[PDB]
Amino acid sequence: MNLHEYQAKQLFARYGLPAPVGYACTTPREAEEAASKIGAGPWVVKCQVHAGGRGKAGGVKVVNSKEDIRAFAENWLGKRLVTYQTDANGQPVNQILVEAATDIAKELYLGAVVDRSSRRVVFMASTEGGVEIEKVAEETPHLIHKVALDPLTGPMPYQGRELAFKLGLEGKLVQQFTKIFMGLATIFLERDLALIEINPLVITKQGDLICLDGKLGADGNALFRQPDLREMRDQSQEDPREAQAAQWELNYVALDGNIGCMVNGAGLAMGTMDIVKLHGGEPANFLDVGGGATKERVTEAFKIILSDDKVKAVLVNIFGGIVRCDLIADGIIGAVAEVGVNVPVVVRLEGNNAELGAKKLADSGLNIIAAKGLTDAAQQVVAAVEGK
Amino acid sequence: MNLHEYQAKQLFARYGLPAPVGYACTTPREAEEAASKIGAGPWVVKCQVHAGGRGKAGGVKVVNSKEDIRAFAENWLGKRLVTYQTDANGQPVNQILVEAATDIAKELYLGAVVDRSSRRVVFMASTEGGVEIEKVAEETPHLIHKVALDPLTGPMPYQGRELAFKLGLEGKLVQQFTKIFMGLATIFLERDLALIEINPLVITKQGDLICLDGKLGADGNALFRQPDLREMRDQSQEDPREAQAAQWELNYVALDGNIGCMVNGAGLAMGTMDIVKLHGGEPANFLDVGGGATKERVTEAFKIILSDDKVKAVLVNIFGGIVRCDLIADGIIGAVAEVGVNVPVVVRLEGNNAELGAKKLADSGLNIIAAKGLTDAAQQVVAAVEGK
Amino acid sequence: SILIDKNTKVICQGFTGSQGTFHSEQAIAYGTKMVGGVTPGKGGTTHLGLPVFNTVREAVAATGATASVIYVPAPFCKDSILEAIDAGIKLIITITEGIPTLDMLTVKVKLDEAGVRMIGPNSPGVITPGECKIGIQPGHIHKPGKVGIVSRSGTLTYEAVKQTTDYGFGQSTCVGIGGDPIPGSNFIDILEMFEKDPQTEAIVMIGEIGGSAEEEAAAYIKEHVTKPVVGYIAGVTAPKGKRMGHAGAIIAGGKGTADEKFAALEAAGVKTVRSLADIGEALKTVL
Amino acid sequence: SILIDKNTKVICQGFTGSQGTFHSEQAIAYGTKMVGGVTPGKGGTTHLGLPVFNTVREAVAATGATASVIYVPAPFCKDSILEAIDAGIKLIITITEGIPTLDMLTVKVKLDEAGVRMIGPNSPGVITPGECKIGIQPGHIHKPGKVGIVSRSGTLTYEAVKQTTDYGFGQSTCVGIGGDPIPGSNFIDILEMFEKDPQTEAIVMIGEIGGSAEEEAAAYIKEHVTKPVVGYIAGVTAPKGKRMGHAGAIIAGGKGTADEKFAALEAAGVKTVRSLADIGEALKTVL
Ligand SMILES: CC(C)(COP(=O)(O)OP(=O)(O)OC[C@H]1O[C@@H](n2cnc3c(N)ncnc32)[C@H](O)[C@@H]1OP(=O)(O)O)[C@@H](O)C(=O)NCCC(=O)NCCS
Ligand SMILES: CC(C)(COP(=O)(O)OP(=O)(O)OC[C@H]1O[C@@H](n2cnc3c(N)ncnc32)[C@H](O)[C@@H]1OP(=O)(O)O)[C@@H](O)C(=O)NCCC(=O)NCCS
Repeated sequence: MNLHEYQAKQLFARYGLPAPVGYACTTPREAEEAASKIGAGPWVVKCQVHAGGRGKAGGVKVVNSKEDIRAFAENWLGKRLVTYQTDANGQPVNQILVEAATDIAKELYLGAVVDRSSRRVVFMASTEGGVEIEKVAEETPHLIHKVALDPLTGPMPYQGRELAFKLGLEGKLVQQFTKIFMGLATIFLERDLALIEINPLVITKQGDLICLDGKLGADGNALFRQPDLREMRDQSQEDPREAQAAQWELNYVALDGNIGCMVNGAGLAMGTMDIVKLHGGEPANFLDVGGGATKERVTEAFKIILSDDKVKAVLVNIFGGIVRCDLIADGIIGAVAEVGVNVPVVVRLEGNNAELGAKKLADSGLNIIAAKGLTDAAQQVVAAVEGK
Repeated sequence: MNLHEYQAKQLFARYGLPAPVGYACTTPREAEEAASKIGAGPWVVKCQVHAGGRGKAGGVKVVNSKEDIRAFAENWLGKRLVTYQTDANGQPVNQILVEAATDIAKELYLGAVVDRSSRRVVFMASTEGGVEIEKVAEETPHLIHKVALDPLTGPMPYQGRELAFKLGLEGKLVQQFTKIFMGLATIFLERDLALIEINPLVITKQGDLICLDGKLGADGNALFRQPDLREMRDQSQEDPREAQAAQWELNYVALDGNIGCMVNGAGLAMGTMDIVKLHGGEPANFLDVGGGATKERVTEAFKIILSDDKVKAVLVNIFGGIVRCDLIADGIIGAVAEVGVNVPVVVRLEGNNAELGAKKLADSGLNIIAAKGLTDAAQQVVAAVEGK
Repeated sequence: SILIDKNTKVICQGFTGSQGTFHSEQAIAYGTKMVGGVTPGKGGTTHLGLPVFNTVREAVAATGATASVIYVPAPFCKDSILEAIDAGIKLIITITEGIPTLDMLTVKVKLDEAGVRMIGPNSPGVITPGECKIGIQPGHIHKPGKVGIVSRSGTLTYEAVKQTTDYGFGQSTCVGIGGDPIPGSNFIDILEMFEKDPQTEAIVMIGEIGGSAEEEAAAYIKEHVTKPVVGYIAGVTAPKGKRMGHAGAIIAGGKGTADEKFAALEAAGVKTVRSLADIGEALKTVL
Repeated sequence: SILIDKNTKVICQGFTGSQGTFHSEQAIAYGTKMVGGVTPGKGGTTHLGLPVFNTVREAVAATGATASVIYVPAPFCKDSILEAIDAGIKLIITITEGIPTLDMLTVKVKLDEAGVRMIGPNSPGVITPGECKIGIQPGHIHKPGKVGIVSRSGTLTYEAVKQTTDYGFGQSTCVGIGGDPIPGSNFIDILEMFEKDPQTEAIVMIGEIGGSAEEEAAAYIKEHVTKPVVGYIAGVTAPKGKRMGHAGAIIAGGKGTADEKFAALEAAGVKTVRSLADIGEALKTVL
């Protein structure tokens, strides 16, 4: 799960890492009042949304008057910010971070992720701050420096120094950088982060390192032991259907298309989406039933998939699971009736009572086709959205 | 460095481990007043000295009246407690720990040390609590259970459970034991301990685990990063000469004999002591000069070695070092004069200007013999204490 | 076959729990030599007619089991896995989903240093049709055969199982390496076992988006795998930077797309199939 | 000879510090191929005519050094040692005294897994007389020869050096494994190197109280060392449970006395000598 920039900075402060003086404000009045608590302008006002690219979307401004701060908060609070990293619906802005302006001398990049190839937390740094780090990796790989945290020893100062010297830092900036590495590495491990990105990690004109931005991602699998992080979840930043699906033990991810997909299995779900795509279809979503495709659960699945108006058909692909194919069919039938599923539904059942479940579907009289195999199921859902 | 039992228990409490309700008191008045803060007697009153065997020496009593607590504090405060683990001079009692009586159902042992053979922090537990753990290892090894902390993973609950089940604990005692293991293991690693011993780790009649005693030893090499532990050092518990020696970069350990030994090198010091012993002598001390045998340092060495009235001769064995043999001789000479060394001194110098240093010693006229080799040096110091 | 066979003695950690019970019943019905289970606190009892132990070491001393299947909730897995490694278990099949990536990061290092093989986590398990079933896969769709299957996905594996059983090829051993970002074993590890296994004549490798295990497996196959390999990668239509169900099904930093994996496999000579429904056909081709 | 020789290229960590400077001057005068040093913050300067680097990796890339001698204060050693291991250094000679036992516990595990050899800490160093000197030992008392010396003590080693030089045997290589409880290398590791070294004809093993490395070395010698070994253990008169200078010179739990070590060595066929002054005589005997 993602954290807001202001929350990332609070965490940094809690670990003695440096970030600008700032306040997260929920009302224009709070935002304007923060100006004086911060001091002499100008002030940086930033919409707090999980997505990046806020700057290019107008969500980050340097203003010099309390009236400008207020105008900005008024403009954004309760409005959705669309950036190149959100869908066209954007993310709601419920907090404006008002912080002190920072005199930037140089912009660096410092970040960390779990590198799956080397199976290590890898920190990476670059003199190329203020740029999409991927861009820099593409073009100037030789400018990206990395160190892998050794699980046996924990992060070591020499690794922080190594990056600091590759970045050509010198003097107090080396110790400051080392300190930042050790703290971010420590936070990474103690808080079970999946990702850290300080872009930019700034060298100020006054000669100090400061985290100008912060993007933290927590390992959701570890939230059971990160109570602080757990409370920081901002559900407004994501499609609310995902959390709805999750509390129903469904993994849902909204896509662009019009063919809803309800499948048990993440791999099967993606493969089903791909096969629908392969047969001229446009998957509207990823929905992995995982949990026992019970009647209640399948019903929720339909409710969630159908909350998207673009959905013109629903392909249900169930291979195995804990429920027998005929019980799954009874639930798909109950779901279609009780949800008032007004779209055609194509079902591919495999496992015990597969044909009997198919028969039950065919005999319900509801617009539910029991397909014969996967290719067939794909062609039929594809054909079922023709014209719609 | 060793901690007092009360300090060990404070640390345990700080880590959520269980210890009796108790107070460390420096005056009989405090000790008597602790009774009421603790509650209903009877109360356990324990002299706080680093050495064990306090029980058999009379330093641990279960009393049932405030007047008894006071009488006990009055008897011990400022008095030295001699146990089978101290020298005949004992250790000063400056604190009396007054704690609640504990209803003991069973006594167990839980402890940990750095095992040098397996190069791991090894925790060990036994149903044989209340006994010298060495005794149990000798006789009933099959009753001693061990687990080695994995440096890669840190202590794991299964290890705590493993010991708990080998101890035949069951039910809530298993979780409690596991919790105690995890906490003690954590303290061991975080505080850089060299040793933990809970003897006895008690199962109370009420069915709970409680640390009735606690013996913690800190790795002195790690005190630079254990500020809390550093402050807990009680210098009164050790021969004050050791700390004196240490601040002068000398490692001193008082022994029984009468031939003082001043050597540069721990190995050479022990070997020198052994050779003196081998030639009929009785080493009075271990004193490793280590630090540059300067005049000032050698002087301190003499002051420290000679503070023991039993010393009838001092063997100085210097092999190498940073100071030239003649400068060492000048310092031994200055030391002997300025300290008013009234005993014979035998010196064995090896290295640059060895013979010139010897000549300088022979020409000083002070009672300082420059020996020719080590065997000779030993025989001569041995011979120099004959009759004295 | 690889990893397990008719002689593999298996203990189950989390044996008395719902899934541990249910799936052990299935393994037991299949003929898997389950010899016992471990549930701290229930040692000395019997469950499914087998002894339950308080620790894996007691279980191993008592039964000689060399493999452990784990059905322990995520919060306790690292502990369970390290306990198994410590007790001498040589093969750990971890079914559990939700294990913190950092826990697996440490476990993977331990596994590799202790020389212990782990399949999973977040895995459907391992099955050598006709001989040994450890895991949650439905055993009736399998057929003792010659196709070795490795996959980051349970359900997709079943599809490949159905197909290879329907074309009569059958399966030598099916290995679900799981959908986590840091699995105990990767494609390369399993591919190497299939190459060295006489009974396996062809390999179906099933991957998906995220990480680079498939791309590395490709490079590995080109140079060290001589048997024919049919590949299928799910997620061509998955968005980037979004978890698609499996913790490991996420395209991080724009790297690890399905197309890149197909491409890397194709370039290594792997017979890739764009539709998961054509795995059997492609095997027929290369067989 | 073992460990080092005329061709060993050495860098010094803590190169610009007092001891690093002083002892590098000595190594340099002895002919040791010191090729550089590492002091974070002083990279790009020259000291003792050699390049100083900010990191060990820069130093290794620049000089090709395979050995590093460490003169870094105890608080930073673990970091220095892990940095050297990470930079590819294959031989680390750590002089530093005072390194927390727990730091060495972790370092020792890292050393063993990375296949990096470390002598020390709390060591006088290593010297192959006539070829290479790394450490603080006085080089003029040594003589290119046939006796390999391993010791937990610097000064005692010098005594053995004097004796073996005086009897004309000379030394192949002297290795101070150091006086810490968890050294990077123990007696067994060095003994094995001496047994396999043609130039070493006899071995002087010098131990002291504490731990059980000597007792294990005894068992090892009996079974795997064919060359003659002369042993000396200091501390017969040391009290129990008291640190005698070296952090590792402490008899813990009444185990590890000098007598037990003498006894264990004697029982393995090692020629033990009760007086440290008779090491040369005992070598003469077995030579
Ligand atoms: C592991 C998983 C199956 C557990 O679910 P579950 O059986 O309902 O959990 P339960 O609580 O009923 O049982 C777990 C048992 O583990 C036990 N347990 C806990 N810690 C343990 C340990 N260290 N060692 C052994 N057993 C342990 C518990 O005692 C419990 O048994 P009990 O009920 O007898 O006390 C579930 O958490 C999961 O990960 N599911 C996803 C599986 C998957 O989707 N795989 C991918 C292929 S598509
Ligand atoms: C290591 C030891 C010799 C250091 O003493 P020292 O040289 O006086 O210490 P100094 O502070 O002068 O020098 C240490 C240098 O290490 C450097 N240093 C610190 N951390 C470092 C690191 N990670 N990498 C490299 N160098 C580092 C410092 O920069 C300093 O050099 P500088 O003065 O140029 O800044 C001392 O702490 C010691 O352990 N002595 C006992 C040796 C012994 O008795 N051995 C046993 C055989 S009997």
